[PDB]
Amino acid sequence: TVCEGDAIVLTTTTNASAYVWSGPNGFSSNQQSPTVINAATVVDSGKYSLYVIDANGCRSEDTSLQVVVNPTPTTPLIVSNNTPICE
Amino acid sequence: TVCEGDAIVLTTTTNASAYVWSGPNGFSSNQQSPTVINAATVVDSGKYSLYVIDANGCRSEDTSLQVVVNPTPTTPLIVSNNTPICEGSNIVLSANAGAAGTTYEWFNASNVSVGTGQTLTIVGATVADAGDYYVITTLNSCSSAASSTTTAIVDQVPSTAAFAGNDINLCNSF
Repeated sequence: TVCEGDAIVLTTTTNASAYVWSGPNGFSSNQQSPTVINAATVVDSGKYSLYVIDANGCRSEDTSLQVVVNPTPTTPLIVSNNTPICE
Repeated sequence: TVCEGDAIVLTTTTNASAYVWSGPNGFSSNQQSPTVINAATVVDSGKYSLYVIDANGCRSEDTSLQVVVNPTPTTPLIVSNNTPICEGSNIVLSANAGAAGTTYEWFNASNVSVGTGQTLTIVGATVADAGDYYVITTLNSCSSAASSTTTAIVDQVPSTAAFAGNDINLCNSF
């Protein structure tokens, strides 16, 4: 779970002959450590998945990670300004 | 259905050996979750389709999604500016007519609503009603950029009384 504008990092720790990653915004990678989304936005929310190809070419089961990106609040306005006052 | 400038997200939920997506602006993808159109425009309107290739290479039937992008209204103009008024008078500002169905909302200098319609009337206006006004044009849940800012002028009745000097009395002079 990250705030909008922060980075989304999805990497794995196991060894593989190949990795296969897939996600919500067309995210795709084949490396132990995929390119990081440096300034994530709300479209990056969702389910990401990864399965590992071993040394002899076999494909283990699908696992997953859920990513949540919290939207930036809007810029506030100061509306009331009871400013012209005496000490 | 989205407003122009918003994002179009077309993803599926089923598993596949491959996906095939196609759409109106040359849109194409083979992933469960295609790259999102982050700021869609009117050319993105239309019929999008997707069919799924299974594990053994067979192709299921075509299904579809209709996407509608509502255009941004034009930036409104303030045309009439009955602004040079004395306190107690009404301020009358009026926006140019837009597309049929256009909703007009007026905003104060402080960015708060002051009323709706092509013509904004502030009745019994006072000095606090003087200053910046702008117009927002709304259509089909889309809103355009604010109009050029105009200003109301509310004059105060001054406290100074008229006063002439004393009488002039002349001998043989015009």
